Amino acid sequence: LDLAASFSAVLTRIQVFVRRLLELHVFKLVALYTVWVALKEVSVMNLLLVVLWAFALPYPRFRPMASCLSTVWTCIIIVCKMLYQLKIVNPNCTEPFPQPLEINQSLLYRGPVDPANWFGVRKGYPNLGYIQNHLQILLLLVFEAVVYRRQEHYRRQHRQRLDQDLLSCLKYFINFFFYKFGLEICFLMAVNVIGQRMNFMVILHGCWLVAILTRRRREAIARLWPNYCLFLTLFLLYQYLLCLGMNSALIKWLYLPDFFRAPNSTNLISDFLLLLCASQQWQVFSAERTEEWQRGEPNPIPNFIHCRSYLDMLKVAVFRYLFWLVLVVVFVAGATRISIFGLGYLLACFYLLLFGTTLLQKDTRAQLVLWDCLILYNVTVIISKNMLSLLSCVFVEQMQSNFCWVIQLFSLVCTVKGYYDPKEMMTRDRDCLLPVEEAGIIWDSICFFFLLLQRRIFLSHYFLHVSADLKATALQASRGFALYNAANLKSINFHRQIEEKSLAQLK
Ligand SMILES: CCCCCCCCCCCCCCCCCC(=O)OC[C@H](COP(=O)(O)OC[C@H](N)C(=O)O)OC(=O)CCCCCCCCCCCCCCCCC
Ligand SMILES: CCCCCCCCCCCCCCCCC[C@@H](O)O[C@H](CO[C@H](O)CCCCCCCCCCCCCCC)COP(=O)(O)OCC[N+](C)(C)C
Repeated sequence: LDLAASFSAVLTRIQVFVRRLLELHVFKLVALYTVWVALKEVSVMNLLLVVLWAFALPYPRFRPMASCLSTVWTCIIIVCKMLYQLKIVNPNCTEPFPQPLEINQSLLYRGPVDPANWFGVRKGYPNLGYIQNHLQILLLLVFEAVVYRRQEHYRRQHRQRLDQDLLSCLKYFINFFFYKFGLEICFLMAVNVIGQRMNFMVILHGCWLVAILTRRRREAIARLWPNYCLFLTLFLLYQYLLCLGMNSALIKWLYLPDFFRAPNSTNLISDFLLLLCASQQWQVFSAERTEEWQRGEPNPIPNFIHCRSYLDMLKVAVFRYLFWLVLVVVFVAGATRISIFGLGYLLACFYLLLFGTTLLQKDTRAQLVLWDCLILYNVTVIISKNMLSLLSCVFVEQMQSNFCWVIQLFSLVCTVKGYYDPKEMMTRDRDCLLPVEEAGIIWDSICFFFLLLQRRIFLSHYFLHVSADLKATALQASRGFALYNAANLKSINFHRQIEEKSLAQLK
């Protein structure tokens, strides 16, 4: 029974660790699922719930009452939906003759609505699965309460060690992965929403992201973070209100409310994720975890290169052999997407490949200057692609069959589903050969991720010791040459002796 006892002990340890996982994620799941349902089913009640949650995430003091109100509102919604499911209600559609004009199925005119249009209409056909979503939300809230109660019961009843082993470093990252990486993660979330939407709203996001980048010292970020969080929550609320209540495609492009085409609300969830990260990062950014906190001698562990441990080998791989991987990724991103923006990628890759050694020899100042130049170019191309996404709506009307070179040059094509689709235009041959697989964003984003990671490496002391090693190698090269000459001389003497002996034997 010793094996059974060991399994029971492992299960108890896993359960003890869990409560900790539930504290960070339980909150993330409750904020995320309600917003997902609210965007899935637009409603006035959903709008109120979303607004309350949106305010709750950036500010902690509003969390208690918001959590209290969540279950009340969800119970109210469930009860009122079951009440209106009895269909005891028993309830102008004037089509235009010839300002917005359309011919296909709409919602104002071409369909009968039992309320007016400005409020979401709820009717339960199945009457069982049509109210399941709110029930699931209530169940999740109950689970969260149960978790808190269990924690209360366990309250009443019942880093410097990183470098020794790889498992210790793994534990440290699991504990504080977000502590030192939150800023980069929220930057990546911003580019994620920008790539996903390709609307006018994400143009606003990108302009604000460049404003964040240009103040690259972290104290300016400290000054400007609360304003960004307030802007983000107000913007999300505004977008939800706009969703609830001239070519058709162009109208779609700008985020606006049209009965015939309604801007997708599923995409918004991605924007919400960005706010969550920013809000979470902000509390950490403010908190610093100061209650934990977990050139003579600023480098306690200079000797990664020697490699006495497994973690040392992984460390040297990260701090020494990742710059060239960055260069390879830059080249791949430039070459795979044949638009004229990867030509800049190719040129940058060539120059960096040629001068990487002397760049590493340089002090951090010029290195970060050039690296910031590269990152700025990358974000510029991503913003330019999102801006030229406007040439996806007023595209068929003009660009096709005229100014074809323009489209081939900048690789104009739509990648979002909120338009017609790729791989259909080629059916008609308008003598333009639309590049369908060409335009994309994932490679630019991944290059952005690698650039930020390398920039972080440059700031770290570890690179500084590696640079010292590079200086030493640059000094040695001449001695290496002389040793090579000595080896060649020894070999040639050996061969001469063997040949002479053979000739003597022949004689
Ligand atoms: C099926 C699909 C699978 C897909 C898998 C994908 C896997 C992706 C993995 C991505 C890993 C990315 C690792 C990034 C590590 C960044 C390290 C880094 O930036 O360190 C730098 C920082 C420096 O400290 P600071 O507090 O900033 O210093 C104060 C500052 N300088 C000041 O003056 O104010 O912080 C530090 O110095 C901390 C140093 C930590 C060293 C940790 C080394 C980790 C090595 C990881 C190796 C991974 C190997 C994986 C092998 C897999 C094989 C199958
Ligand atoms: C290598 C940069 C890659 C990203 C940007 C360009 C990508 C394509 C072209 C790549 C050419 C690389 C070879 C040219 C390198 C010149 C040397 C480089 O180090 O210049 C440094 C920095 O020069 C700049 O990086 C010039 C970069 C040229 C391209 C800038 C592109 C920026 C984004 C917008 C592009 C818009 C194109 C047009 C759109 C309509 C200056 O060195 P240093 O004297 O030690 O530092 C001075 C710091 N000061 C100024 C504060 C005193």
